[PDB]
Amino acid sequence: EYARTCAQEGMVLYGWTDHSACSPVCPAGMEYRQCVSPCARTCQSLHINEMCQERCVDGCSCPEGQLLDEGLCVESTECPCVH
Amino acid sequence: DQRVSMPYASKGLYLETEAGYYKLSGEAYGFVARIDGSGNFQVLLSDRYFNKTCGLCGNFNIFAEDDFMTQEGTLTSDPYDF
Amino acid sequence: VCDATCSTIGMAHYLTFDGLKYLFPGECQYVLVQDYCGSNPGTFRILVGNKGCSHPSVKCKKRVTILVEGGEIELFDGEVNVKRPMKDETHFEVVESGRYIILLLGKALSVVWDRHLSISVVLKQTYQEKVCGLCGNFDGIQNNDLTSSNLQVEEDPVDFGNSWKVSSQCADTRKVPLDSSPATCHNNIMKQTMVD
Ligand SMILES: *[C@@H]1O[C@H](CO)[C@@H](O)[C@H](O)[C@H]1NC(C)=O
Ligand SMILES: [Ca+2]
Ligand SMILES: [Ca+2]
Repeated sequence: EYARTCAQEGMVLYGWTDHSACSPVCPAGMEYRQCVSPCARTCQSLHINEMCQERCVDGCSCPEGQLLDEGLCVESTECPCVH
Repeated sequence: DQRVSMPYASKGLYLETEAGYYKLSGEAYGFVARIDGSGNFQVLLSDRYFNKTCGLCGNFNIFAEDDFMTQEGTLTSDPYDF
Repeated sequence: VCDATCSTIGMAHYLTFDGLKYLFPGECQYVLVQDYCGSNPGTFRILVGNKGCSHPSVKCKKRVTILVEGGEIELFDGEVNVKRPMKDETHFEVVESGRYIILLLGKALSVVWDRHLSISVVLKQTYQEKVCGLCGNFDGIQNNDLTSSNLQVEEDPVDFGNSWKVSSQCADTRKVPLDSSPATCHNNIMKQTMVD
């Protein structure tokens, strides 16, 4: 709560969970980033840049690749199609 | 009473999931509410409601000494009878 | 070949360039027309954002953002608001005549807005199978206006439009069971006759 406060007051603070020995819980595959963007490019998204210029947000997201597809992380090669 | 799926967008409210965390945005009405994985609640609220709102999250002036304006309109010191 | 014209006839209907009315009620933000399609370098990207408009009512105010020449001019609440001026300001041109905001953006692009709901982007021969979106591709063929983002035709328009949403994590609008009596004309046959 102290971190989330100081971020809202206009000072984001990084890497405080590396040694704190308390990882905030998140589902399988994703781990707690700090300051991730809300418009994470997923597997069935349009490549539409310089539009999601919202504030940076705390939360958990997939690894560097490993895009999102219906509440899990999967590598971009295994992206499905939709019909 | 009817259980509905998610996402959901009715009536100016977008019930979504951002960054693993559930979100309920009401930017037309002027609020954003999200719950995290541990169950902790959070409410972001616009400056339109400055010293206007009151409730369990108090009012939105700057002073913290007067966040206990009861529903009767009086101050308090015990957090509970508030 | 003449100039073509999209349209947003009412709250939830769209008339393609080649001419195709279809029903798509949505509440997310959608690509109405863009030149960034396939192997094109591309120049512009027009979007349309509705809110509370899955059910047509005195709700459903539309917002429109248009992205051209590095610009960002958007509009809602009966007014036009620039957010980022574009480089070649010479082609930018606004005409506030009558019930409408006419809005010129180039030799072959234009927008016409009645300040409430109707969006009529006008294009010329210059493009001619270089665009795509909810308005189609402007090629003369009317049967291929439902080619989605994933490069196939759908038989159902409600699955076509959800291909063109801008945020992948907002809601997919639901398949409504097809009825001639939409919402309030359903049980009241008189109000279905007074409306006719
Ligand atoms: C906040 O609103 C109340 C309404 O009665 C007013 O009395 C008070 O002075 C306001 N405080 C400020 C300075 O905004
Ligand atoms: Ca206070
Ligand atoms: Ca066509």
